[PDB]
Amino acid sequence: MSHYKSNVRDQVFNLFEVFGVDKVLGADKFSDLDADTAREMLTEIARLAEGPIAESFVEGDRNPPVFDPETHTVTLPEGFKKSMRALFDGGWDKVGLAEHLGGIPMPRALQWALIEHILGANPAAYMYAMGPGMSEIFYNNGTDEQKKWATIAAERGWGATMVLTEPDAGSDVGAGRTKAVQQPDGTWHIEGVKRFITSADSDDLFENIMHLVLARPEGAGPGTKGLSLFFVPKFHFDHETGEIGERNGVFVTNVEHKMGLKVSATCELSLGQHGIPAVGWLVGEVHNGIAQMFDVIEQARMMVGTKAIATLSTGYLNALEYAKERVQGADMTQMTDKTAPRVTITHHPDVRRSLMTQKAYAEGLRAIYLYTATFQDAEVAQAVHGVDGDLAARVNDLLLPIVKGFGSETAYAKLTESLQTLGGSGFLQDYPIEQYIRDSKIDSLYAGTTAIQAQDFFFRKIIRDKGQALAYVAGEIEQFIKNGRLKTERELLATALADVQGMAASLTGYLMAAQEDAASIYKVGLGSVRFLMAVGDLLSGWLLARQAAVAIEKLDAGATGADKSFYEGKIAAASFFAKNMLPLLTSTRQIIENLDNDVMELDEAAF
Amino acid sequence: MSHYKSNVRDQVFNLFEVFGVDKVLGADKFSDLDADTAREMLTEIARLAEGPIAESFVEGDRNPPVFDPETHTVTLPEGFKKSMRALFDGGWDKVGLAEHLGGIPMPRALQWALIEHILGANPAAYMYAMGPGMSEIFYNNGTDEQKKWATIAAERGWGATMVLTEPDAGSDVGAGRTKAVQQPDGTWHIEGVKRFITSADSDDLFENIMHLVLARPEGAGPGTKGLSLFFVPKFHFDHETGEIGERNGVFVTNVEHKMGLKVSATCELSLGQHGIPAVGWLVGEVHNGIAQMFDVIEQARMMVGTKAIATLSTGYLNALEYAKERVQGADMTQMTDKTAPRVTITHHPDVRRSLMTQKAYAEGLRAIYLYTATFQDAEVAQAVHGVDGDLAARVNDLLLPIVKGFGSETAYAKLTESLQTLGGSGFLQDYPIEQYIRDSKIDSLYAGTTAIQAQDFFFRKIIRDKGQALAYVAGEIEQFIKLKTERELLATALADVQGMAASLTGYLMAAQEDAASIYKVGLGSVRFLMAVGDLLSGWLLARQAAVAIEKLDAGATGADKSFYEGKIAAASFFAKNMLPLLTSTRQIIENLDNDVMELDEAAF
Ligand SMILES: Cc1cc2nc3c(=O)[nH]c(=O)nc-3n(C[C@H](O)[C@H](O)[C@H](O)COP(=O)(O)OP(=O)(O)OC[C@H]3O[C@@H](n4cnc5c(N)ncnc54)[C@H](O)[C@@H]3O)c2cc1C
Ligand SMILES: Cc1cc2nc3c(=O)[nH]c(=O)nc-3n(C[C@H](O)[C@H](O)[C@H](O)COP(=O)(O)OP(=O)(O)OC[C@H]3O[C@@H](n4cnc5c(N)ncnc54)[C@H](O)[C@@H]3O)c2cc1C
Repeated sequence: MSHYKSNVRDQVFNLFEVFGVDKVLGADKFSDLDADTAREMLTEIARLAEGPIAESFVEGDRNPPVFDPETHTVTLPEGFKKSMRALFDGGWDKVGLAEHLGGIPMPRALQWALIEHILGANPAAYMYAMGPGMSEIFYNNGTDEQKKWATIAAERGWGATMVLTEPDAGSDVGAGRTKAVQQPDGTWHIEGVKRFITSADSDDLFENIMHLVLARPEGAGPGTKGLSLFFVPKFHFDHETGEIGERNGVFVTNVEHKMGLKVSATCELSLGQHGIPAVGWLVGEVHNGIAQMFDVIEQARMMVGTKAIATLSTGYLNALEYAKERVQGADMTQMTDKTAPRVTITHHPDVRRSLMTQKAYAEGLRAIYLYTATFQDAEVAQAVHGVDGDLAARVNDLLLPIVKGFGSETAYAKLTESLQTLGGSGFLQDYPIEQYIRDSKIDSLYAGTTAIQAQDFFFRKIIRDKGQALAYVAGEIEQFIKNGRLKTERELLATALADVQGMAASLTGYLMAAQEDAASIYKVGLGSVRFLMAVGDLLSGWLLARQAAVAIEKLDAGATGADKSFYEGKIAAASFFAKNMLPLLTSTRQIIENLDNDVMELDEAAF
Repeated sequence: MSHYKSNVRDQVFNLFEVFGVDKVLGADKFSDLDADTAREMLTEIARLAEGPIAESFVEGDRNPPVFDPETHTVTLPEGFKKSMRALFDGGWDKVGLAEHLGGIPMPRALQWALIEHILGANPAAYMYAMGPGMSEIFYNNGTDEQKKWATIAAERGWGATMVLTEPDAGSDVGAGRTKAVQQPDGTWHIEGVKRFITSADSDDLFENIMHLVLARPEGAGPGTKGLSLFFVPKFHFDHETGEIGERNGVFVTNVEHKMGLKVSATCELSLGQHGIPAVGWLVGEVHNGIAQMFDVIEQARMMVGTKAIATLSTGYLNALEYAKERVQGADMTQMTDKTAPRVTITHHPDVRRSLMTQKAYAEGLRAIYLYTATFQDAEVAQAVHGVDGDLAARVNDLLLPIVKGFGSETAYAKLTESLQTLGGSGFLQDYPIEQYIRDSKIDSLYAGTTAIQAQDFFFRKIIRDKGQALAYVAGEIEQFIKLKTERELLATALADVQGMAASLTGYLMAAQEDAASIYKVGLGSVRFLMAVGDLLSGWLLARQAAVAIEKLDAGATGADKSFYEGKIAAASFFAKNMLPLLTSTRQIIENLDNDVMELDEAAF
């Protein structure tokens, strides 16, 4: 079914009219890619997403993969594999890949806009297709000889996995017990059982799979510092030609039954447990595991956040299309009259409230991840923001937990409004929104839970950063607030910005107080997620207000037709968000300012 | 054990230590039911729920019902039918049923506490068991001759359905096109196609099904007031002996594929479309359909709210059990130390925040539906609250959309915390939370959407009521206010809710001169309903904490003491972390404008 509804219009609005990413197209790194070609690419992949890729969305959930425990392999439904081949045949598993690996150079902001369509149409299909992007990470961290293997893996389209989690080491990656035994010739034998590994087998989609495995070398120290990263291929291969050889000793031994995202095989992975060594090669031939793996984690966190946002967007557009056609009830101005005309439900206030809530968050979230991506290239950050490379890296690092944590939590919550808009029909599998909800629930968990996002945000991206990136962003919001038709929105933003600054000061204060009373640190934990969500709301309202300022300029200049309607919606979204979402941060600030440890002192038996 | 984790302790605490429902036990209608027996009943049905009822919770979802087009019937999984037999064999489908239909007289507050356990363990099992209760409603509204059939239906345990919805008439009940044609012999032939009918077929669970069908007699008016209610049995039967006769012309034509609650067969139901007439009997031989039907609707709305609350409770207790045993991470006071000992995750602040949020809403919601139920018996309301019958009915009517709307929305939202507590494992079908979420999503839709609940609440239960029930409840909150910090926070919340009510009232009355003003009522209606729910939750938790303080001062020990300590902590947490948000919501409601209504549809 054609469940997927795309929004290239909003993407191009952000990329060119708001952020001006076209400034760098046709110049330096992107010398061979112009704005017209970028638009055509977005339109092409959106068309592919709405057609062949979206067409197996239902099939993958209703006819999910089947595991053969004796072969340690998974069979995927044929319709989904056809969608994968459509993706490969169009070169879309090589989006933004380095030119020397066969890719088309482009800014990250354009790359994630392209990927959004796959994540909206069939997110597991993009996940299976992340191999080449992970081969590039292996390339960047590898020896000269390992770079040769990475080039083969990328050219041949091998799949890949990130292998961290164990039954007793999920959020606490440093507790992992999977071990690496050094061999005389410099290779390693990996031994352990890992859990919840995405794409650990993928039927016959690929020639090979590159497992990137965190493991502790024998006798290494404890914690994350003692971990190393290893290249562990499913098949041994000829390192010069790429010709596939003997099966390596790394076998899927279970596939989980999940709430959603069912077509993505989520696997228990056994290394060196079946009498065959799991041979691994030390990435870069250095012991720097968690640093190397965080290149992979950051990409995964960006993908998950963008996935949540893509899913909410098509959720909203499905609900909108339904509301426009569903006739139910009289206009509320006519409710007493038992003979009044029945109207389409977009006429009802609560439906317009729901739809505008969906719209504002979906479009605010789209702006967030594209804004985040403009700091992922130094050249783009310099051209559009005027910030140097170091600050740009700090700002991207600050925004990733917002994209991931705030994005995942918001999308799942607002999809509830999408389903509600359909009434009783929303509970039916006939419509895609119940699957959107199930497929999206994992986004608050995979690649680090929301709580982990919030702790990374505060401790690493603000405190350890000495507030530099946060002060930059705050300065940009302040400058927008300074400098008629958006006065009330700017006043509401000024209050929200002050609220967030108050929150940051309070949590910082609790951290300082921990010098004297260690228990005071618990208050940082108690408030960390609410703080992360508040910054997300602040950024959403700010970027929506920036969009409204651009929309006002285009309307003043004489926009007509569909363009005019688009711009009018941007003004309404920014105003609605500022008046209905931002004021809550004031109460949240007061709640955070009054946190106490009563709930930490309570006996566990009292719960 | 099973997926289902019950909480009789909290139920008894509410029923006896907080509301004092035991005052009426052993007296008048409840002469034969004492406190000890009520508690034993709760314990016994909780065991039934945790045992045979919960046993098929997974099976019903993984092996869902099948529609057979060769016979126009639905087949149910054997394990679930075994659970249903355990329910009937125990005499539980006659809980709160009138004594003359074979029931055990009891306060409604006890009845719903008992039903909570079935709704938490396998809610579709209660829905299939709603037959006798709907037969009683037929009895009460029926003629003397019909009362005899209703007695047969109840005694034989026939299934029953509520038949309102059509493809173009869901929320708008009055737009239905199903028609009724009177026959020479005084019966009626019903013709129409109805949608989203729960329990429309039930395999071989019952010997008959009573369909209660809204239909428009030919020549009748256009609105809901033009509707009449008809008794339409699946099988004809002997009106004196109950012997089952020929098939009546009412057939299921499909079974919907749903996100959850899969073992409850939700079907399109066609009347008089398969070659033979769907014979119906005018209920009470009077044309008063929507009024008769809302007896059934009120019961359904109480059921849905209690279902949502029951599901959140077992979701919370599953998450708590998991958190107590899951070891992950060092204590936050030892973040820096990578050599530090690993702890169970109840040690982590965000987990305790999550668990206390689940606890406070689950227990606050249980208090709300039990509180609501104390107004559903005149003698209980008199005994425990000192309120006459008329005010009690108005207060119950005021609270029903909160139980349903606030309960359904809150339960689904907070189950998100329950699943989150499990980490990645929460996403697995190996644990029950993911099914709880899917089964719960329907609660905001079935028996009136949240928006319909909010409109009923404001327009019918407050405005048309001239604010009397609301004034009563506000007066009880103000009396408790007059636990110092909690009472101060409750005073702010009460004032916030009163400000909200005044603002929405202004928008409604201003619609006389400016029609579009009414839209601001719709814009704020749901947020107002949820705010009142938060206020009631905070107030009732504070009342529980006040009782808990008294019991602790009197020397409570051991598990009792732990329980009482938890109530104090939940009341304080709720007042400090949930109630203040109502202040921002009031100011938002006070500044509602119609920009979103004036926007071109094309701009969305
Ligand atoms: C599984 C299931 C079980 C059910 N069981 C029963 C049952 O046994 N019998 C039965 O008769 N019904 C049953 N229902 C139907 C249910 O009771 C509701 O009447 C119906 O589901 C809601 O109407 P709809 O589905 O057509 O949605 P719609 O009426 O089309 O509502 C669509 C959207 O519009 C909104 N909307 C509609 N009118 C207004 C308005 N005036 N103001 C504001 N917003 C408005 C709604 O809130 C919703 O967001 C069931 C539903 C399902 C899915
Ligand atoms: C479908 C799926 C796909 C996945 N894909 C991948 C993948 O490809 N590769 C991979 O390596 N991993 C993967 N994971 C694993 C995933 O990253 C972990 O499940 C997740 O990060 C948390 O680990 P856990 O499940 O053990 O939860 P736990 O770590 O046990 O967490 C349980 C709860 O405790 C909380 N908690 C734990 N520690 C703390 C703390 N210090 N402070 C506060 N709260 C805390 C959490 O927030 C959560 O609420 C996947 C998971 C799933 C379910």
